Amino acid sequence: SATEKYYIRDAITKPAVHHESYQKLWETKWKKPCEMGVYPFMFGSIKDFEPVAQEIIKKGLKEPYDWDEYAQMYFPKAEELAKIAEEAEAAGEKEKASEYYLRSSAVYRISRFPTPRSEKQKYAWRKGCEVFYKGAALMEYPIKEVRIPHKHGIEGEGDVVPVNFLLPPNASETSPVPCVLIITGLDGYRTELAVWQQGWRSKGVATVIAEIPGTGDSPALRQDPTSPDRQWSSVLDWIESQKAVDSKKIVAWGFSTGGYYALRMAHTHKDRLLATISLGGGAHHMFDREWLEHANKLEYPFDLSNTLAYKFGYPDLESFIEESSKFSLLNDGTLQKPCTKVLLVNGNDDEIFPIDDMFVSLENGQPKLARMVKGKKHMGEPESFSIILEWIHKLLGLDGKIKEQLAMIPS
Ligand SMILES: Oc1cc(O)c2c(O)cc(O)cc2c1
Repeated sequence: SATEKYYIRDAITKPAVHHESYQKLWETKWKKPCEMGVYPFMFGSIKDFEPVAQEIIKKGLKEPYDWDEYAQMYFPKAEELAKIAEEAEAAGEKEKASEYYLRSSAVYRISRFPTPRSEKQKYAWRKGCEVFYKGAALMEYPIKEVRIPHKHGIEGEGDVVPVNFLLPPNASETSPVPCVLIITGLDGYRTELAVWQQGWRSKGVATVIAEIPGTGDSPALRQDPTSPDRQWSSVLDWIESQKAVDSKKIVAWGFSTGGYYALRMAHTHKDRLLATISLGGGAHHMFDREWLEHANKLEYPFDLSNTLAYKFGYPDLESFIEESSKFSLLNDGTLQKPCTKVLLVNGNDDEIFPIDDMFVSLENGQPKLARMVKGKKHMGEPESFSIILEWIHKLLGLDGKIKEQLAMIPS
C-alpha cells in the first residue's frame, strides 16, 4: 500500500502525539525550541509564550482547532509586549523597543500558525507585520520593507511583492555585494526568516526575503503553477535595479516549502541566479494522494496537507489532490530544462515532504549538488545549516566563519 511506497515506509502510518492536544504540541515539540529561541519562536521569549501555553492547556484546545478561538488566546500577551515597546521607544530606549516589538511580532506569528484561515488569524498577520517592521526599523542596521512593483503580474494578481531588504554598510555600485534571496515556507514568512539577515549583513551579503504564492503578502495567483515565475521576474528585475548589489552573485535559498520554489526558479531563471538551495523542499511526490492523505498526522505541528491545499487556493484537501499533479516539477517539464547551480539538502526521514523528491530531482536534467542527512526528519537540522553556509561562503568567497554566523540565529 502507501506503507511500501516511500523511503520512510510504514513511518507514514504512525500518528505523532502532538496532534492529540495543544498540551502534547507544547510539551513534546514547541516548549524546547521556544526556550532556545529558534523556529518557530525566533525573536521570541519563553517568558512571553509559557503563560499563553498554560492558558491554552487549561482550556484543553486540540484538533480540530477553532482558529479564531485559538488566535485570541495569544492577543493579550502580543498587545502587552507592543505597549512595552511603544513606551521604550518614547523614552529613547531603542535596543529595548526593538526587542519588545519583535517579541510582540513572535506572539502574533504563532497565533496565525499554521496559515491564516480565519479573520482573527488574518488580523494577527497584519498586526504581527506592523510590530515586526517597527522592531526592524530600530535594529542597529535597520531591515526595511520594500514593496517591489509586480511589473510581471497578470489579471487578478497583487500590484506589489512586499519583501524585507538589508544592505551591508559601504555597499555601493563601486563595491557591490552578493545577495541571498531567501524564499520562506508554508508557515514562516518574511517576519520569521528575517532572523538570518543580520548574519548575512555581518559577512558583507545583502538579503531580500520573499513569500511563496498563497502565503504572507505574495501577490501571486494560488492555483496557477506559473505564478511564482512572474513573481521572481519582478523581484529579480528590482534586485538588478539596486546597483549596490552584484546581479551576477544572487543565491536563492528556499526554506521548507520555499525549497520547491528555489528548485523551480533554478530552471525558470537560470541566467539570473548564481545558485539556488532547496532545504527540505519537494518536487513531485509532495503532491501525491498517498503522501497528502498521511501527512496531516505526522511531524508537522498542525494539518500539513489541508494547510498546503489552502496555500494552493483549494477549499479542501480532496479538491487539491484532484489537481495537485499539475504543480509537479516533473509533470510540468521543469526538471527537463537546464538549471543554474543547485544544492539539495534534507533529512532522509522527513514526514512533511518525502526524501523521494530529492531522488526525483537527481533523476532528471543536469547533475545537482546533494547532502542527505540520515536519521533526521524535515530540514536535517542542525547539520543542514552548516553544510549550506559552508557551500555559500565557498561560492561567494566569504570569510568561511560559519559558526560566528550561526551563533547569531538563537534569540
Ligand atoms: O530550524 C528551522 C528553521 C526554519 O526556518 C524552518 C522553516 O522555515 C520551516 C520549517 O518547516 C522548519 C524550519 C526549521
